[PDB]
Amino acid sequence: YGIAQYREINAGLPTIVTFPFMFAIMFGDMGHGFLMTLAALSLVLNEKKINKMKRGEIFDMAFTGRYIILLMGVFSMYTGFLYNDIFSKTMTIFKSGWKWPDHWKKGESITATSVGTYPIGLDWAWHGTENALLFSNSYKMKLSILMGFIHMTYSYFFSLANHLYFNSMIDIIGNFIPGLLFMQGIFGYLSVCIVYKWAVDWVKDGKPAPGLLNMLINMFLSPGTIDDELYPHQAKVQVFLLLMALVCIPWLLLVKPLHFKFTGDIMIHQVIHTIEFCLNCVSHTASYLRLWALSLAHAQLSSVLWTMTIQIAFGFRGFVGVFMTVALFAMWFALTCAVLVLMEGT
Amino acid sequence: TGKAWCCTVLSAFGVVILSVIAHLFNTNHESFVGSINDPEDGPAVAHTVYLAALVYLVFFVFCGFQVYLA
Amino acid sequence: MEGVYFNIDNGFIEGVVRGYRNGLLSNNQYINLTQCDTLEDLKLQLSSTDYGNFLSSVSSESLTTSLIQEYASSKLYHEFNYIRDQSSGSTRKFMDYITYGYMIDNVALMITGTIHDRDKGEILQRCHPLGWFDTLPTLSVATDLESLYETVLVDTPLAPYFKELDDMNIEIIRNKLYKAYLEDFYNFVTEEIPEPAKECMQTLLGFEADRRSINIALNSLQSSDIDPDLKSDLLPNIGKLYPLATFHLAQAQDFEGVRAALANVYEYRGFLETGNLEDHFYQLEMELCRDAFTQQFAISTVWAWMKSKEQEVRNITWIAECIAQNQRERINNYISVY
Amino acid sequence: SFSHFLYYLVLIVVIVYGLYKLFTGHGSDINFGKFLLRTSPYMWANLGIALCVGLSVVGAAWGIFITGSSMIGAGVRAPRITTKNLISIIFCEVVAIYGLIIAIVFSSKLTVATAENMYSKSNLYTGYSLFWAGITVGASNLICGIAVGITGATAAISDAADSALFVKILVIEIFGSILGLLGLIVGLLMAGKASEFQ
Amino acid sequence: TELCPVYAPFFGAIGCASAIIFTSLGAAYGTAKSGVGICATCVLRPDLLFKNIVPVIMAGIIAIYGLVVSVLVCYSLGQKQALYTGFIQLGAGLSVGLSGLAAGFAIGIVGDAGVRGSSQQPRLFVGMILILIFAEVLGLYGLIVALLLNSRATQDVV
Amino acid sequence: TELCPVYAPFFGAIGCASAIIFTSLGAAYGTAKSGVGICATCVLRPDLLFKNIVPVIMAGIIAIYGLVVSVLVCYSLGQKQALYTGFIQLGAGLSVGLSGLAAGFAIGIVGDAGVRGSSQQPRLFVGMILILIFAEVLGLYGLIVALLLNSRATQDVVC
Amino acid sequence: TELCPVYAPFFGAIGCASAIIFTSLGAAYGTAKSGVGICATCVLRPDLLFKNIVPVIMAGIIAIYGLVVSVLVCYSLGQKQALYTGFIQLGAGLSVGLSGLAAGFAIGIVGDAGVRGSSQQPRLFVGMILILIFAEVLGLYGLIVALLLNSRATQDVV
Amino acid sequence: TELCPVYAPFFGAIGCASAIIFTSLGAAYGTAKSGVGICATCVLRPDLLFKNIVPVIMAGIIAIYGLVVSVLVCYSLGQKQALYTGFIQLGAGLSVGLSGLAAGFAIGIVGDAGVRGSSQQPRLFVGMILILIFAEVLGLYGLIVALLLNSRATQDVVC
Amino acid sequence: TELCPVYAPFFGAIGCASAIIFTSLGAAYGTAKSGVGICATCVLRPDLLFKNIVPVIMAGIIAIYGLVVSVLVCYSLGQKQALYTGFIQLGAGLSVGLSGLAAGFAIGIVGDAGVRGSSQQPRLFVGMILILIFAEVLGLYGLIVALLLNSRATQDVVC
Amino acid sequence: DILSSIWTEGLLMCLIVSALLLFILIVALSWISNLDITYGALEKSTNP
Amino acid sequence: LEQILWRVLRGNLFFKTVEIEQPVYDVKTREYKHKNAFIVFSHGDLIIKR
Amino acid sequence: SNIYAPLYAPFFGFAGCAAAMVLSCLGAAIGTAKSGIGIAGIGTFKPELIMKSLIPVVMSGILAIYGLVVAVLIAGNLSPTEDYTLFNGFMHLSCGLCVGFACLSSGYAIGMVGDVGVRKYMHQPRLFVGIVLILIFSEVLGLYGMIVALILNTRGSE
Repeated sequence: YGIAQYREINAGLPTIVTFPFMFAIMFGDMGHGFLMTLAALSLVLNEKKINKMKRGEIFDMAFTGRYIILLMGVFSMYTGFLYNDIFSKTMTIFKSGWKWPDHWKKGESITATSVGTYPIGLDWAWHGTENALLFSNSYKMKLSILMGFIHMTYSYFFSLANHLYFNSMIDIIGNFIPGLLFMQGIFGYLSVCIVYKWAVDWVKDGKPAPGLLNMLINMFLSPGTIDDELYPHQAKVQVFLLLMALVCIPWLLLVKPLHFKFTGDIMIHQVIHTIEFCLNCVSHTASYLRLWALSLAHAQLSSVLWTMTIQIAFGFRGFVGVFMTVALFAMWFALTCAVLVLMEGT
Repeated sequence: TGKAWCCTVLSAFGVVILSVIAHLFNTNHESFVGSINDPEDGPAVAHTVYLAALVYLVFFVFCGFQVYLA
Repeated sequence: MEGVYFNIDNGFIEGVVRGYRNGLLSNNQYINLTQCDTLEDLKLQLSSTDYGNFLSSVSSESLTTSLIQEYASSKLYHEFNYIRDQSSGSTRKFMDYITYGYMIDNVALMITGTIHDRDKGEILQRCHPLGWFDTLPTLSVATDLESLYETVLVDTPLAPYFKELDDMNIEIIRNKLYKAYLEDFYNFVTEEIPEPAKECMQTLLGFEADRRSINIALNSLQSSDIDPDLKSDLLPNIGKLYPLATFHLAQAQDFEGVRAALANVYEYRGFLETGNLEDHFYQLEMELCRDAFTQQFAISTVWAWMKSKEQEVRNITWIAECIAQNQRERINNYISVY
Repeated sequence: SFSHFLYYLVLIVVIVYGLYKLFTGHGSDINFGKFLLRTSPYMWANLGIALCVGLSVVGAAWGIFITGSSMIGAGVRAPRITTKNLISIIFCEVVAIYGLIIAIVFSSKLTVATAENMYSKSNLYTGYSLFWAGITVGASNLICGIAVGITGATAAISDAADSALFVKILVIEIFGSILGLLGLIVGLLMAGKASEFQ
Repeated sequence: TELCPVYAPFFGAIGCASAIIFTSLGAAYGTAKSGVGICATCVLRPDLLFKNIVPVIMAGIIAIYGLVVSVLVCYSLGQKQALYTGFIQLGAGLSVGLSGLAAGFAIGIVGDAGVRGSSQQPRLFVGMILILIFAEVLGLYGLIVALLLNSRATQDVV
Repeated sequence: TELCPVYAPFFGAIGCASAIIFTSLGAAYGTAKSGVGICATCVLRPDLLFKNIVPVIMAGIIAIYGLVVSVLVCYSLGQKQALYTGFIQLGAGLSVGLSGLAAGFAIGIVGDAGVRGSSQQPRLFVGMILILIFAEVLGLYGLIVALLLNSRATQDVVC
Repeated sequence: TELCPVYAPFFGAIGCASAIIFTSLGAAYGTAKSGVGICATCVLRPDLLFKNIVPVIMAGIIAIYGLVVSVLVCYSLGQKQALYTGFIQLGAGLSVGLSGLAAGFAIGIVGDAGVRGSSQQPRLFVGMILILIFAEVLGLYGLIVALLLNSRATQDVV
Repeated sequence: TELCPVYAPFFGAIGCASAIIFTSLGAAYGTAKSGVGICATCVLRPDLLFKNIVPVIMAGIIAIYGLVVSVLVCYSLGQKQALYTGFIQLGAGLSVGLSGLAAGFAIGIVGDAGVRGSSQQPRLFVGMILILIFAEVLGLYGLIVALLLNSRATQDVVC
Repeated sequence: TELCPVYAPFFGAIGCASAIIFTSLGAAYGTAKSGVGICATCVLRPDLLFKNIVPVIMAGIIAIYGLVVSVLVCYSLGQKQALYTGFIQLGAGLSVGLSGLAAGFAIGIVGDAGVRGSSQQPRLFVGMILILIFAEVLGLYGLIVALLLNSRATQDVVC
Repeated sequence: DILSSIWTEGLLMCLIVSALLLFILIVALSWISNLDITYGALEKSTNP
Repeated sequence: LEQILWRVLRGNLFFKTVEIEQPVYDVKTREYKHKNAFIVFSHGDLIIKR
Repeated sequence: SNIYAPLYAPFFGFAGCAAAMVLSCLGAAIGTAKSGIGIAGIGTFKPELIMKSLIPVVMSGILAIYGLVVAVLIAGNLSPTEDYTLFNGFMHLSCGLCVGFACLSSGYAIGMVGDVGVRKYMHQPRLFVGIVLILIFSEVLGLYGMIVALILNTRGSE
């Protein structure tokens, strides 16, 4: 993208973790994560053999990013474990937090009862249910928003540390602080609201679980009015946050140029910067929904590749069954490597 | 040629994955025989998948010998 | 509107061609070229333009005006080929039609070299890169129009235009090919080219047809084998001279008749009453091409740029001739509009 | 052509049907008012929202590819133009921002009406208002995006030709962007008194 | 019933179909146009092949957005759903589908132009990436509106 | 009945037809474009024939998607099926069919272009393969959507 | 009034209009194309001007056919005419009008060709005359159908 | 009423409008094309300017036919007029208007050709006028039909 | 009322709209074509600019005809007007609008050709003006028909 | 007080939505069918 | 070559071509071009030289 | 309730708002974009110093101002609690159609005249007055549309 400015914080050091882990969020399958980890391990264990060897272009790219591929694979195994997904199947590591009814008839619709929480990962009771995607889409959408918010906050604090290193306190006062307050008081508030709504048992308390999208939209369109109350004194906190965020726009747009003029091109530069930052603070939070989007597409592609091909083989017996299983595994592995590892991976 | 190595990789993955699948079918795992649409046979599917894994093992041994020889 | 759908397929092409147009030599650059007194100085000044180091492969002593013209034209040809490689659909057809005139030139060149018993390799090396076709070298086999048409020209894109050989016969065949090609290219513009480029290309092709018609009318006077029925077969039917002045010129036998026919059109009067006829046509072509560059979402920009670079190579070659041959009084006799 | 043949055939069928209904004494059977009354206000409101955002994005993307293709073509010889010709891309984006904002504001009105109040004065008003304000914002944004993209294409070309010529075409781009802003304002005013469905 | 007529699921089903279909058409236009540009570019500059694949991937994300909305409105579908719900799902599908159609068309045109330009001018690759990012957030906006509508789909429906 | 009118199977039959019809249209376009490219390039490069055949195969897989959805919808058609089932079958048929038409357009265009380019650039073949996988998953997304719809076709559906 | 409805004169009036309208369109096409041919050939051969006017006269006769049928249908129109009479009047108008439209098309095309060719070959004039008679007889067939139909319009009608 | 429905004046008003509208369209086509021819020819020969004006006059006469029929239909137009009267007024308007449209097409085409040819052949002027008379009588026939219809519009008409 | 339905003003409103719409289209076409000609001709002979302004003025007068008829129909429009009044207003608006549209197209074409010719032939200016007056009287006849209709709009009209 | 026993409001809404969707589909297919490959950048030039 | 020989001979073409298995280097283009051995049959001296 | 104020009249009032603003924006955009093509054509040939070339663009924008004014005036009269008559709805639809189509025509004329003549009155200042006068004649079409829309709005409200 670009060469770092002299002595500013290097983006590669955070990238080491954040890039493979964001990939892993969008590539959350333990099976394909393990496949790509195996490819990367073959690259890194034979590293000295592959060094001083004529590679070409694709092999050269794979070798140069061998550790990138290694961390992408390891984190993809971890995030597939958290999604509880391996080649579209699920692990049954721990006792489920869901208890199915004691008795039911063949083909009856049954709804489970929450008897606990799955220790790590999505509970395997959701595999094969008719509302699995209903729960996992909410989970992964909020997960995308939260991880994107954390990533953006970390990067903006890198901007803080740059300002401290270059001793540009004017940037801290007039560029960092208003932007931090804006971004927190809107989207960090949204993120903490997501976490808090997760923490509150609405069914047990008898309170209606508020729609957070509706909450956020009415925070701006209808200040001071709460449809479903997430927490006590919500109206006052929300109006304070809205006034803070609204004030932070003149803050950013004026405090630095007025510091220049009262103590030119800095005005228009700061106005452009503030417009860009205000647009970015919303557009980038929205853009992190691609984590959930690609995770959903990856999981659906894994499911369709499994239900087609290899799963069909399991219903046959005899020599025809054995040959069909062999051929359909070959087909499933080829499409897994070409579509899931190669297309979805890229 | 690379055909032997590619078949060796695919056959090793076949042995591993089909052995795991056959074991899960034999133990009547939730993720594989839990559903009504899933095969009712169970261990009978496990036997077929074991035979397929053995076929992939034969392919793996043959191609692994060939690639070392070549 | 012109800009609504043009950029779907031609936005990149038209931006690149307009960069090419920005590369055309301005009046100041032409003045700097004119100030040169040696061909090495001309190369130095010409390296300060978008021609750049196109002569860097040529040593100082090897530099000739023919080399300068050849390399400038080669740069033109490579730019046109790149623009045509990015073309598809109707734009690809438009640039193929642009190449059809060079195809006609190559056919006439091949037949001229054949009847003159020139070396086949020399004629092939001298063929225009634009307007090349695979069966072009096969045109050396015969000196008969029917034999070459059945042998080669029936499979070429020039086949619709044909509906032993000597110099005059080759001239007649070439001008008939041009008449048919100009009519076909005018029809293609009318039916398949969007409106601003359609009008610009119709104007430019009509001007080219008028230039050819006036040349044929004025040059048939000094000939006796050009029958009045043959002149009709050579005058294109798309220009402003068509059909009134075209009919008048197809019957004229004196210069005054041609001039009276050209007094019909308000666009071309004064062409015969003063100056040089070819200077008027060159100036009008550069004025029309300069006006075609005022249209932003028109594919006629490709044709305008092509003609402007051909004129630019002519101007630079003339300046090179007025540097090599001394003759610095005529050095400013070039057409420049950019 | 075939499409024009369908246009003529549909016009002929409509005229023949209307004349048949009129002559037989059943001209009022073609009841546009009853159709508007009995049609769901939800269809109008949701079509307004979807067409608003979708047409705004269509115009934004339209002008983006116009401006961007011209910028990339003009950048082969003048790569300098890209950085400040991104302002045209931003002007095309702001159009889809308008459409998105209107979609959010209007979807805030998409509450569930009660069964006996589905076709009330206020609910029918809200359906019509959201439909027409969504079309207004979306179509004004589509037009503004196409126009701003055309002007940004000309701006990229002019910038590549001469650096000094960019600012004038940029002013023309601002004049183009005012159109999408006016569509935003009118869409907000049309739905300004539209209550949520009740 | 009045609030749940039998044809109410039609708008939801056709909104799901629209969400996948229009986004797939946009993504296919983007993939085809960018891919022709890539093939044309990489005849003479094969070293830029995998660098030029970016427009194809940003076209694929459009179809992924359509798939997301189709999954959502499909899981909100029901035989006895309200006309409110069906028109909500129709609006979500139409919004995302039309946005993805536009975004994919823009990605195709811009990516074609930009792979060609970056073949001629390497400095144009960054500009082309930037324009494609702008073109991709449009499909994102359509997705966002679809998400708002889908979230509101479950409100008070009886 | 009200929930299961007599015309409810009309939409299901139209969806079952639409699946195969539009996936076969997309597959036909992909096959025709890619095959014109293949026959153009393999006059001079016959050795690249079974290598250039790949876009034709993926165009055919588009029609296989359509056939799968057509079979699954066909075996859920019934005389007394619900109108909701008919709408779901129609939506699934249109989903897979029109997504496969789009994918076949992309596959035909990219296969033609890349088969022609790979005749002059052997390194372009891997790029063609990647772009063609990206085009194929466009129809595979429609297959996913159609399969989800079909899974919900007779789910919680009453007479 | 069941079989003589209030809207019965609509078809009669439409047929009366159609007769003259379409025969005038055919006559206009014939006159325009034949007259363009005449003006093109009479620049160099003004002696043939009154010979070349024949196709224009044939087109005028087509228009006269339409006028005749229009007058007859008009005078058979009534407020309480039968729906059968209106249908017959519409049929007669359409017959003569569209047959004369076809005849005028043929007359225009053939007369243009024949006036251009007769200036180069005098003996082609009689051939053009024969072909123009054949073209005219088409509108004459339409007129005959229209006249027979109009004769049936009020025959044994209640 | 039954013979005089409320919508009966719609057809009469549409006929009155269409008379002038279509004769104006024909007159406009004739005037525009003949005027283009005149402006082309009279650049070199202004002495023929007032000879060449006759096709423009004849298109204007077509428009006058339309205006006459429009006025006559307008003054026979009432709130409680018969449906038969409205049908007859529509027929008169359509006949005169579309006959004048065809006549104006012919006037424009023939007048353009004839003014362009008469600049070269002075004898061609009489031929132009003859063909233009033959084109003008088309609008004349339309006018005659319209006047006959209009004369029958409120004659023997009741209720 | 049977004679004055609640939708009766729809026809009058559409008549007013048509009067503005089509006369504006005609005036815009006339002004655009004539102005293109004017600018193309004044690049050489600037002093003729105010002479060539005439077709633009003719187009403006066509637009003024449309405005006049629209204002008159507006002031004839009512909530409880007759359906006959609405039919009359629709006919008036259609007649003026479409006659002025035809006039504007004739004016644009003739004015373009005439300014092109007058830039070359100073004597062709009077011929241009004459043909332009002939194209103008088309819109004038549409105006006259619209005024006659509007005068009969509420004349002996029962509520 | 119904619209029609055939052209009900439900059928009319379904048909209007189908027509809007089919119009979008037809416009998109007209766009995607206009995609033409830039040959010449792929074909080998036979020019010496 | 076959098309041209068909057209010059006006049909009546007995043309055989056989593939050469190995590509042959050509100095003119510096390319390893595949070649075909061809034979064409005709009687007259003029058509032979053509 | 009241027959003269059915509950679907707001549909036509809002259709008037939409027609006004959308067609006025379309005309303003046609004028602005086509005139801007003219302005760019002035570029790299005769770059000026003082910006009199923005007159067509400014008047195109004034067309959108006309449409804005009419749309705002219509939307002011549309309320879900006020008795909106069907006559008022038709009057507002007429307001919108009038101003919007007049501004569309004005934008077409302004775009044509600006593109062709801004070059020719920047090259020679003598043509400035004449070209500006043609542009004023193009602007008054939208002015007429707005005047009729204002009168229609006043009549419909009263």
